[PDB]
Formats: sequence, C-alpha cells, structure tokens
Amino acid sequence: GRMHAPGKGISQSALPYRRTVPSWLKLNADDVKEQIKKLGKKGLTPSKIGIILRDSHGVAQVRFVNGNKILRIMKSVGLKPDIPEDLYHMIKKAVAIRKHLERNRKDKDGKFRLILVESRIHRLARYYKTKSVLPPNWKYESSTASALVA
Amino acid sequence: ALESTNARLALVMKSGKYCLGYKQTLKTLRQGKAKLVLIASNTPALRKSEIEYYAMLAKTEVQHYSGTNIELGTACGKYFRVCTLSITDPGDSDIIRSLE
Amino acid sequence: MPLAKDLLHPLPAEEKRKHKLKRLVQHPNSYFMDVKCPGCYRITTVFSHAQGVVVCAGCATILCQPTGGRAKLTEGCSFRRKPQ
Amino acid sequence: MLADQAEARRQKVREARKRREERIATKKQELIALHAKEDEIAAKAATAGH
Amino acid sequence: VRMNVLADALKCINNAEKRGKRQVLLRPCSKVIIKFLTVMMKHGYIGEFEIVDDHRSGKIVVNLTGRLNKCGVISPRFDVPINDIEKWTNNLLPSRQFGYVVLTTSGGIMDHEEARRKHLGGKILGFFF
Amino acid sequence: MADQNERAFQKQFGVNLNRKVKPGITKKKLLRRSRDVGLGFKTPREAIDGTYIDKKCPWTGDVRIRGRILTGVVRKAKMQRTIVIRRDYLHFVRKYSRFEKRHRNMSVHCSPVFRDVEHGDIVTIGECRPLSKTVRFNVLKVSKGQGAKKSFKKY
Amino acid sequence: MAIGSKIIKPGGSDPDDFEKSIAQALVELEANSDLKPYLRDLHITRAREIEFGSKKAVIIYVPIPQQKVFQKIQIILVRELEKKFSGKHVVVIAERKILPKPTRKARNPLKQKRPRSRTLTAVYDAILEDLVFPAEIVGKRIRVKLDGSQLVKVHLDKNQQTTIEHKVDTFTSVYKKLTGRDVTFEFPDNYLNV
RNA sequence: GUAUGUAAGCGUAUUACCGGCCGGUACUAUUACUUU
Repeated sequence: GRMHAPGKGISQSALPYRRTVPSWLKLNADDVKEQIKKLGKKGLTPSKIGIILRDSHGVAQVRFVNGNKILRIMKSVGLKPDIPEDLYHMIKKAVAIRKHLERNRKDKDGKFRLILVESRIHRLARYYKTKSVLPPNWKYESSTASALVA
Repeated sequence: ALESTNARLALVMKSGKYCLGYKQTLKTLRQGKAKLVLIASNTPALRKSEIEYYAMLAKTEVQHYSGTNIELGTACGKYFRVCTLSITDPGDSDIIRSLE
Repeated sequence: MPLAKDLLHPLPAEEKRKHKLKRLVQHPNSYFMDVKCPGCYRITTVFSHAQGVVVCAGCATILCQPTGGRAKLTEGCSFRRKPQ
Repeated sequence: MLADQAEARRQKVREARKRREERIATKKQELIALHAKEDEIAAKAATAGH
Repeated sequence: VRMNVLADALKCINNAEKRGKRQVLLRPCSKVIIKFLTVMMKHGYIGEFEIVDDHRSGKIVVNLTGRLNKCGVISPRFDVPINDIEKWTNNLLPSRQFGYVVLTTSGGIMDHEEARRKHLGGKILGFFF
Repeated sequence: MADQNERAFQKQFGVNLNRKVKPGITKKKLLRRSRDVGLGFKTPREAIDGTYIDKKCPWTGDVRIRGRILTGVVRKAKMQRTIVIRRDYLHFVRKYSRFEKRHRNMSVHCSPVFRDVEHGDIVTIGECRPLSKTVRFNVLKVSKGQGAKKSFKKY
Repeated sequence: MAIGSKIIKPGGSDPDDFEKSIAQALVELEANSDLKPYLRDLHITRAREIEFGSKKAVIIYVPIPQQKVFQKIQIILVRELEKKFSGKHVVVIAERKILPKPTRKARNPLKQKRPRSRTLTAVYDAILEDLVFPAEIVGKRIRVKLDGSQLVKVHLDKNQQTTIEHKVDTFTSVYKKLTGRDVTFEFPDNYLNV
C-alpha cells in the first residue's frame, strides 16, 4: 500500500454496524438539507462540509439519516461546481510547486515532488475523464495551474 | 499577501460583483457603492496615490496586495492583469468584517 | 490457548484493548458526549476525537482542548459516555 | 437544432415537469383533516363543553 | 492487492494444521466461497465453519477436525471440456483412490466424479486432499 | 450531404421520370425503389426518402449483402463514405492452453444514412461484393454505438 | 354501528374477513386520544394470521412510505392490540414488490430494470429489520450446519430486551414462514465496550 | 420404519392463443466458456 511511499501504514475511519442510529437525534435529514444550503454555499469542500456536522450538532453519519451521497446532496439543491474537490486540493498543492521552485531551484528533492502530483493528476484525472464528471479534451497545462485554482 | 486572504476572494467569484480597471473602480468609487478596493504592489505610484485619497472621503478601506498583477490577474479566474479592483457587492464572502 | 477452539466467543476486555479495527465486528472506541462547560450551563453534544474547535452560540468558555487524540479537558468539562 | 430537442426542462419546465407533485401534496395535507371531520368537529365540540 | 479472493482464502487453511491451528480466522465472505466450504463438509474434511457479516464484506471463522493434507488451487480458471478432465487428475492427485479436484461448470460447483456423472465441462478453481 | 456535387451527374440507375402516361398513377411518394436486406435487419427510414445516390450502397445500389455477419468496434472515419473498424478474438496455443490479444483490421464502406459514426462506436458488419481492392463488406446497423463514459455523450 | 375497512385498507385489498376483523378493531384503536392525529391516513394494504400450531401470529402489511412514522407509534400499536387480540402476537411486516429475473435460459429482464434495493437480499434485509423492529440488531452470523443447512445468529445487547424476548420464539416461526432461514436470537448481557 | 441422488405443487414473465395433463402457434440484454 501507500503508492508513492515506502510505508505499509494504514489510517482511516471506522464505521459502526447499524445504519439508523442516532435515533435519539431530533435533527432530521431536512434541516441538514438546509445546512448544506446554508454552509456549503460558502465554498466549502465536500469533505469539510461533512466534518462540521460531526463536531457541532453532532450527527454521526449523514448516510444514515439520508440515502444520497453528499455530492448528490450538493447536486439536488445545486451545489456541485465545475471542478471535483480532491484534485482541486492536488492542483493547489501542484501550484505551490510552481511557487517554491520558480525561484528556489536546485531542490531536486522538491523537484522530485513535481513528478508525483503530475502523475497523481494524470493517473487520477484519467479516471474522472472516463466517469463524465468533466469532459474529455481536458488537458492539464502548466500555465493552467494558476487559473484552475484561482 | 497571505494565502488565506486569497480564499476570501475565492467565494466572491461564485457570488460577488466586480469592477475591473481604473475606470470601472473609480466609477463606483464616485457613487460609493463599492466596499473593498484592492491594490497590488506594482501599481504605478501616482495611481498608487490617487485611489486612496478618495478613501479618506468615501470612508472605504483598501488593501496592499503583496503579489503582482500577473498573479492577482490570475487570482480572480481571469488571465489578463489586475492592478486595481473594487468588489462592489460582497455576495457570500467574509471580507465584510475581517482585517489583515 | 494458541490452538483455541472458540474464536466466535472471545473474552470481552481483551477485545476492548485489541484495536479500533481488528475486532470481530467494526466499531471504534470513539463516541459522543454532552459537555457542559463549568462556567456556563448550555447543553452541547460533541465527538470524542472532535478535531475541531467548538463553542456554543453564547457560551464560549472552554468546550474543547486542541489535540490529535481525544479532547483532554482538565477540570473544565462535564459530560457522559452516552448516546443522547 | 439537436441541442433543443427534449429541452422542455431547463428554466420553467423543470417545475412544469415537477408540477405533477405540486398539485397533490400541497392540498391533501389539509384534506385528510377535512376527511377526518367526524372526529375533528365533534372533537373540539366536546372539549369546549367539558 | 487482493488479486484472487479465492486462492488466498484457501492457503491459510493449509497454514493452520502445520502448527496445529484448530481454528481459522478468515476473510472476506464471497458467495462463490460459500459454495466451496461445504464441499469439504460434504466429505467431512474440516470442522464447523461460520460467517459473521460486517457491512463491508463479512468474515469467516472455520474450525477444523484435522483430517486434511493440503488444499490447492490452479490459477487462473482454465477452461476444461469433458474429454480432457482426466489429464487434471493424475497431475493433481496422488491416485485414483481418494482426493478430489473441484471445477465448476455451467451447472454449478461440484466434485469431479460428480461431474463425471453430471457430464458437463467446466473451469478448474482448485483441488484438495 | 450532397447537392449532386459531381463533375458528371449522379443518379440511382434503373429509374426514370415517367410523367403522364402510366399504368394508373404509381407515384410511390418518391421515384426511388428502396430495397431491403430482409435478413431480420430493419431498414433505416432515411434510406427510403434519401437524396443521396451512392451506387455502392447496400440498400440503394446494385448490391445484395452476402457472406457472413459480425459485430465490432470502429476507430477512424476520415475517408469518404468509409470507416475503419476493428474486431477482437483470441488464439489457442499448444504450449500453455493460453490466449492472446491479436486482431485484424478490415476497412469498410458506409452509406451516408449512418452519418456521423465516431470513435469508438460499436458497429455490426456484413459481407458483400468487392468494391475497390479491399472493401468486401458493408455496414449493417448502428446497433449500440454507446460509450456511456468517454465517447457517446454530449458535454 | 361497527365500521370496518375502506378507511385504512386502500390501496391494498378488500379480502379477507380476518383482515376485516382487525379493521373493526382498528377503528376502536383510533379512540386512544393521542394517535388520532396520525392513524387517520396511516393505511394498510393486506394482513395475515398464520398460527404457530396453537397460538396465532398476526402479520400486518404496512405499505412503507410511512415507515418513518410507523416506527414511533409501533410501541403503542402492538400493546393495545395484543390485549384486544390475545393471545395472538402482532407485528407489522411490509411485503415488497420483488423484482426477479426468472430462473430460465437467461430470461429477459425488461421492464423494471432492478434497482439494487429490490433483490433477494430484501427477502432477508428488508424483512429482518421489520420483524425484530425495536431490537437494534448488532450482529448477524451465519452458522452452517452439516448437511448444507444453516442457522443465523441475530444479536441484540440490551436495546429493549425486556419487552420482546417472549416473542423470539414467535420470531423463529414467522421468519421461517416468510423467508425460510432458520434463526436463533442472541441475548448476551455484556455491554461490549467498542 | 428409514434414506434422498429423483418430478410436480409451493415464495410468482412456471411466456400470450387454439386444441387432448397433453400437439400447434404469439413470442425473448450479449459475449467468453462449455454441452450435444
């Protein structure tokens, strides 16, 4: 495991058995359907949208109170933007490569790390190219790394 | 300047309204319908001077964007340069009360 | 016994210290608690490893301690290990 | 011409395709209380006297 | 990566009785695998096997009586017609006496002598003795 | 596609404008005897009321489809009235009883009634007479043609 | 004088008398002064009264768009009906619209192109949760008997253990009468810290 | 008494029709694989 790495390490969540509890939660799936209309309209990513509901209210799992995945909860009220979220963190992480290595070169350890997220785009973006979540003839270009994220 | 102040603009592009140029900024500066004005450090010096004298009368607040016009012009989804900008309507973003 | 006959029915307490993941079923050690900050009165439910700064709508006393593990509040907390 | 074939969906004919539900659930939330008027009119007539 | 979910499940059974593990903790509850453990019980090779199901995959507990020698697997599923099943006996079994290779044809999963009476050609998954 | 652009004139041979004297009035709604293959394949509706000429068309030319019938996938379509399709199969070795991914490539001709076939669409194929040095097949039906992921969807 | 069906049995079926006799019992369950804001439209479709040799077990066909509100009333649905229909245990059981592909030479699917909530798992999963309704299932284990037969282990730690444990013998009957899987029900007292 | 390796009924396109359970006819997502 751990593709770009030597480690065998493993870190994740741990979902419980049942799919309805919290049943003691007086909160429904409907006010959180407004909360994504309230909070997710402020530009937040689908991961961190799902982290503010856990700590604050706190609903343990929105998959138990509502059936749809949260991008569909973005979409069914119209909050799915043009760009998928996780590469949008990578390309921002990719654009910080062309901010550190534009002037401070010789960092061939850092210049190793460009080859990761370019590959970690191009293997990853090939998957989303197929799934019709962004069209083909979408080619990542080097000058586009600034404006895709900004 | 910071990366975090750039994210405050990052929700204006989905929500808020815009004025790009001296002329589009100074037009709403005359009516005072703008709130926040942006100045990048490579602004020409009298242009770096002239905008903020309005702010002493229009009672608005400006910022010294520590980047360049090439990045600020691309920090807003465009590709052409940005030397000045006034966001006349903060749609959803949090520059309504935040200082740097 | 290393050559044991029962794996379906293990002893409970060693499973409680086994792992969050490697058990016979999947359930974490984490839970939810209902913290009342001692300078205030308001009821607030929060995760164990919350990984997030929480305050009330008007009662921002302590309510959390920022860490990588569980929120270890010393003498500034009152909650329970209970689904609410 | 191919772009606008089945395009009674976009602006108004989203809800004028969702009007199948807008004429049902909006009225019939009250008509069941109007269907149960035998124990609604006679219900509050008992609590007003007793 | 878990390449073939069949074969990895088989070998840990063989990696039990050598140090004498009478029990097997086993993963991950596929219905092609549930069609296979009872064939051992159909000739009484192992003990009692049970399956808890988590809502990811499920996992299997297997008790063992200790009568096995080795269960095996040909990989991948070679296509075998009727007239050439006998080639896969002598290369895989100690003799014609005991032991059982197990293929699966379009009618289901069975013994080879079962298949030698059912007469339908199919694909090898594994073997045991 | 065509406004009869040719340095000669193109017309389906075997029909004539016969105007007044006729056994009855056999208008037939167009003077174009569109045949059919009748091998279970439905005729395309655009072939009957077509303006295209296409002497090598299997529906409307001097062609009767023969041979066998197969399916497959298509790659290139630049050349005129002609697409480049691809078929897949396996091979059985002796040393291993194992298989391989080899393939052949047969160039084929299209009537314009299957206009706008692209990569990588799915097209069935049937045989006919030799056309010009390679082409002994003809396209039968745009059967599926659906890539639900990358090719067959708008954007 | 004695009103029965046509208030609750649509949109299901008018047979039968045993489904009709509880409908005269349903209208006197409307007089509980607390459920009358709800059961005026909570409809039924069918019913069944299958016995375990001596006592009967009553099957209630909820149509399930109202299972979100059928659940919180279900504490009071079973209790007042049991003292009126003693000693016949009652439980709501939603029979589903099972979409098969028939066991033929790959027989044709269309129509009803089979969403994944409409397969043979619903014979277990969509059925087992409604039989042991308030149990809060924690674990299902598949015991495999010798001659290709099966036992399933259904786990409930303490979640209202002290009110439905006298029905787990009845629960063993109707699950084998509806699905066929031989079942046992698991007690254990240990609050297994997770 | 027992066994289960047998077919039908029964948790369901166990297809539509005319015939004496029984002939004819309406009439089916594919491959690879294997069957004759």
